Amino acid sequence: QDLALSCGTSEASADQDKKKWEPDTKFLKTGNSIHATATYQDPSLLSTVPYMTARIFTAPATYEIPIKGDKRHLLRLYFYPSTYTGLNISNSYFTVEANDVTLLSNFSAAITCQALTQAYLVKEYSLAPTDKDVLSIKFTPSDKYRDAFAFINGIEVIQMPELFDTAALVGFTDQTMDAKTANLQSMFRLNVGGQDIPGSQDSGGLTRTWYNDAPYIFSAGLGVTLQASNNFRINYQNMPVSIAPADIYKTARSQGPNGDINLKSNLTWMFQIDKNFTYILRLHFCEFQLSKINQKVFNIYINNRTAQADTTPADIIGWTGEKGIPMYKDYAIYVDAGEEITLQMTPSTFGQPEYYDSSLNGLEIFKMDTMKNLAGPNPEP
Amino acid sequence: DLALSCGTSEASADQDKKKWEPDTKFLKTGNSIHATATYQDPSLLSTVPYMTARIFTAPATYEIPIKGDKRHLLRLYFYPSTYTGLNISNSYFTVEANDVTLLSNFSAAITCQALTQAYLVKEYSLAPTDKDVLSIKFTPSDKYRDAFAFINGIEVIQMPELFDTAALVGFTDQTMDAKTANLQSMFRLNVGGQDIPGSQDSGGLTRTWYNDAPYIFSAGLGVTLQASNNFRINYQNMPVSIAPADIYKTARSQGPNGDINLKSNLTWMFQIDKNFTYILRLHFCEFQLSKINQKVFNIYINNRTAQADTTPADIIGWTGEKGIPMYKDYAIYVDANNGGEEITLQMTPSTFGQPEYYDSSLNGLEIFKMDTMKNLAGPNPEP
Ligand SMILES: *[C@@H]1O[C@H](CO)[C@@H](O[C@@H]2O[C@H](CO)[C@@H](O)[C@H](O)[C@H]2NC(C)=O)[C@H](O)[C@H]1NC(C)=O
Ligand SMILES: *[C@@H]1O[C@H](CO)[C@@H](O[C@@H]2O[C@H](CO)[C@@H](O)[C@H](O)[C@H]2NC(C)=O)[C@H](O)[C@H]1NC(C)=O
Ligand SMILES: *[C@@H]1O[C@H](CO)[C@@H](O)[C@H](O)[C@H]1NC(C)=O
Ligand SMILES: *[C@@H]1O[C@H](CO)[C@@H](O)[C@H](O)[C@H]1NC(C)=O
Ligand SMILES: *[C@@H]1O[C@H](CO)[C@@H](O)[C@H](O)[C@H]1NC(C)=O
Ligand SMILES: *[C@@H]1O[C@H](CO)[C@@H](O)[C@H](O)[C@H]1NC(C)=O
Ligand SMILES: *[C@@H]1O[C@H](CO)[C@@H](O)[C@H](O)[C@H]1NC(C)=O
Repeated sequence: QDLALSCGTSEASADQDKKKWEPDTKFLKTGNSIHATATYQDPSLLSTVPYMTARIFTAPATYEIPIKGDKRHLLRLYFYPSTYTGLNISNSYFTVEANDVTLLSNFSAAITCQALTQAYLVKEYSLAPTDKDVLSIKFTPSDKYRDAFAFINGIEVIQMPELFDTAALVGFTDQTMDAKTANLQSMFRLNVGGQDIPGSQDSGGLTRTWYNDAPYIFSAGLGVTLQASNNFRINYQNMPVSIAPADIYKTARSQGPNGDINLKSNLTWMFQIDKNFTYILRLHFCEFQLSKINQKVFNIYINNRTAQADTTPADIIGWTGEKGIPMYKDYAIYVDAGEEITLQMTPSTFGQPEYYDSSLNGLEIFKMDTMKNLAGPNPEP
Repeated sequence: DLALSCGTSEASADQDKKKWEPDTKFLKTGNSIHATATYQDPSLLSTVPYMTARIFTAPATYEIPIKGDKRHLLRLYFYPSTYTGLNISNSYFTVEANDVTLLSNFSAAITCQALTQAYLVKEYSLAPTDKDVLSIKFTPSDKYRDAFAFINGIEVIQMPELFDTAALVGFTDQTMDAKTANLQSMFRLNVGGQDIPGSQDSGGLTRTWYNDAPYIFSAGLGVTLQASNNFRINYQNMPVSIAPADIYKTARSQGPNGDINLKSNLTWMFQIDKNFTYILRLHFCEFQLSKINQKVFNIYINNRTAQADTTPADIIGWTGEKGIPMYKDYAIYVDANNGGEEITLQMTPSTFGQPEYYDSSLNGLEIFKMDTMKNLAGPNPEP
């Protein structure tokens, strides 16, 4: 049932990553709308597909997408804020609903793009099984602003495995958060210590993009990036390959070879998020240089609270049992009053490890829905 | 989509601008052997992927990340030549792909010798298995101690669900479902037209469509037809992945003499594997006539009825307009009392409804083997 719809097109198209797109026409169910073309092509666009073409809604409109009601789905909304049909994009405020889940509300693509110094947006969601064979995507211009309108450049609907289970609540002992039936928004997805991974190289056929993590490091010093040897094989064992592609686990960011400096600092990532949501941090690990337990043992903190410390710090081989075996660990945190998530790691002195270091291979951050809502406020410029 | 040239360590490209990459990072099992052939047959269209092979002396498995809900095209390339320190005629092995048996006791040397070709490409369409890994397992025969397995190239390509139902030959108004079937591509023909390389195939599937003349059994090659310059094939709602436009721009017909056409069947014959159900996909497009009841013809498969009597074939009658392409699927179980090892396709004009012409035509032809008990493996041919 997978779809890649470029809205506002009339023939097939393909982007710079060879992904094939088709017109959205046969899936638009209610309302009126016209095709529109952007008046300015930003040089930061990796492709004109699907960004340069849009469908404009000056009144509510609904898509109906056939899906398997028993399955989880990825939903991607592509937005390219430009001048369409002579309208000022600053008047665009609208709501997007996927069945009973609110994804966006008073959403301003123009404001959101300006705050991120970015010409385009991709909003990605993982929707729990609906038990309905139709996914209704409804666009509603705001009733609070006069001249408000909605727009969309591309829509992707991708069936995906149930890759979410439970997550350990940070700072609490033996408290878990269940995400098995949660609706999630992908906030960030990083190949830590490695290059961007395009969707064409993603596993599971999910065409996820994994970005390099360097822009999110806020500690002084970016550590030391590592790469597995030539033809090193990642031994997934019973972990589904859909969790993350092999190239995620073939690279990592570490603190470095000097244990004394490592003991005096935290490797620190920071991320801007929306307040009043619980977030899941999925940390991907794979040891490809060391071989034994108690060689590399490190503490991990999330928002200044403990996620592996004290007498149970992180040790990849301790968790996996053998070098080359990949793994992930899910942690949960409720964020209220700030609006950023900080991830920190530093060596542990517990148990006298051979080295004083820390490492991480990949990172994903998901927002969990609260009463069927994932929509946050627009950022400040 | 993946094109693995087995036994290589660097990326390569063939004669049709297809890029290939080494297979090593997808191989799960160790202690394989890689070898380069010591003789390059001049009939090879390219040294890629044929001239390099991987050899297995024990069961070996490739693990290829896939999307579980997708149907996939799977191609296996074999070049039974001389490799240093190996006897290729000793090779008998099994190939399975996610619980589907593709080959068993397979001898690439014997198969190549019977076909009088130096290389082999086996192509399969694998139904969704709802797993994110395609496990391709090569098992040397446990009947022969010195038997080993080998492979030169592997292709895995996502493909749409291009198969639905098929009309059962010889029975009226009875259908066969192939939506979830595993298929082997047996023949793929551009009827009346030139070879179409994979680079010119539709839907990114890089299928090759071959001219059909070698398979004509009837006395007389009929008359080939070609559409006018820039003739527009109007697919409408038929997916373009079904077949490229040039398939529908050529056809083979019986000819302009309706009196002679009524006295004979235009006949193709194909060698296949006994004890299997086969689907014949007949591709049609009328690019000369414009009205219903102008060309009306009977079609027979294995001397049995597939559109005859009061429901014969009429392209415009099916399509409604010239220039629109289409296909019809017919299914037949071939055993000892149904042709043995052969499929025969026959067409002749119909006398029902008094058509304006007495002719028949066909634009393309694909033959697929359906799996039985998750098995597609047949015996080796006879020298
Ligand atoms: C719709 O979104 C706009 C933009 O975020 C909101 O307007 C801003 O409100 C914040 C906080 O009240 C101010 O700091 C900004 O200066 C405002 N910007 C603009 C351009 O107005 C607005 O409140 C939202 N409307 C609703 C109904 O939620
Ligand atoms: C494996 O395949 C070989 C090759 O087809 C089989 O050997 C042939 O068997 C046929 C039928 O009896 C004979 O006519 C040929 O002379 C044989 N050729 C050779 C080279 O032996 C063999 O029987 C198959 N083995 C199994 C276990 O199925
Ligand atoms: C765009 O809309 C905003 C709405 O606040 C307005 O201030 C601005 O003048 C508009 N720009 C143009 C070019 O009309
Ligand atoms: C965030 O939570 C505070 C505390 O209850 C509440 O006052 C505020 O309205 C919330 N903001 C949003 C956007 O939900
Ligand atoms: C690491 O971060 C935690 C939480 O922010 C802090 O308590 C600790 O002192 C830091 N450790 C080092 C070595 O900076
Ligand atoms: C074909 O089917 C018949 C009938 O069951 C069986 O006896 C025979 O062994 C089969 N032959 C082959 C080559 O599969
Ligand atoms: C055409 O083929 C059918 C099926 O084999 C046969 O019954 C018929 O006699 C043939 N017609 C001619 C004219 O040979």
